[PDB]
Amino acid sequence: GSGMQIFVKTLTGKTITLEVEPSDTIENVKAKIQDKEGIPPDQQRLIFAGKQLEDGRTLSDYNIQKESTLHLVLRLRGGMQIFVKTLTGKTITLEVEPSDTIENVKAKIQDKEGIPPDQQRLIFAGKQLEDGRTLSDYNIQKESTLHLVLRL
Amino acid sequence: KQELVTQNELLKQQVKIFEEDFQRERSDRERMNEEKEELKKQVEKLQAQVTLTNAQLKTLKE
Amino acid sequence: RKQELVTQNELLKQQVKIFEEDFQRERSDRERMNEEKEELKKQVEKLQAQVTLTNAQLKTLK
Repeated sequence: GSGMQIFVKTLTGKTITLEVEPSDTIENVKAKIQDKEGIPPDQQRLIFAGKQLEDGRTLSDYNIQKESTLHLVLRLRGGMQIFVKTLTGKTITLEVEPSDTIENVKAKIQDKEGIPPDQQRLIFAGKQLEDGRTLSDYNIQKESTLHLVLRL
Repeated sequence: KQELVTQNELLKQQVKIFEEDFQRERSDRERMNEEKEELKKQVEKLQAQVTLTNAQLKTLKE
Repeated sequence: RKQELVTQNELLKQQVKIFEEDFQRERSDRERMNEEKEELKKQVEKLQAQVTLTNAQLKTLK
């Protein structure tokens, strides 16, 4: 086996380890981070030895050996944001990506606004958004507007 | 170090200020959207209205 | 706490950069939304001139 353990620490001191390979690209390692600590790759830059790492590069390319600590900086935003208007009149702003389920949307409306997802209904283009489908599925891309209605 | 302590809280100070200036433009887009939705409604009534008055121009010409 | 203060420095310089990048991306988004709203205003005129053009064509039927 060519496997090897690795540590990647946040700027706050919350440190995390992953089992990776020299083969792995940097975008792959970012994908691995998202898997444990849900942190989209468009919201993370990785630094090693005072160098930003290119997404499509290996650990071998930047000569990272077994159990080398790496530094993780968080971004303020990612690629894609969508808006949600309520009935009482307010728009909130969500940090999203196309492959988020509708479940994952309501989850971070609960984080922003405190309304349980159990009671949230989302509408786009007059259609009631089913939980297990993505933003891609309804053709929801950047800057689009959803409408929030509570029921049950 | 003393230089570093002064150096580092200056950088933390920039981080915070830039985070706030991020929200500046962020909530600015939120108002821009509601301004755009208010106008998307306003386009559509005219979009139908032009046909309304076009359908009563050809018929009215006969 | 000095290699600490240095290692924390280097990363803290890296953060200020990032948050600048993201602030200026947010700025360019709002400015893009602003010109998007500015051209929906254009449409409202397009569709208002058309109606009163049509309305002045049919009104002259006295």
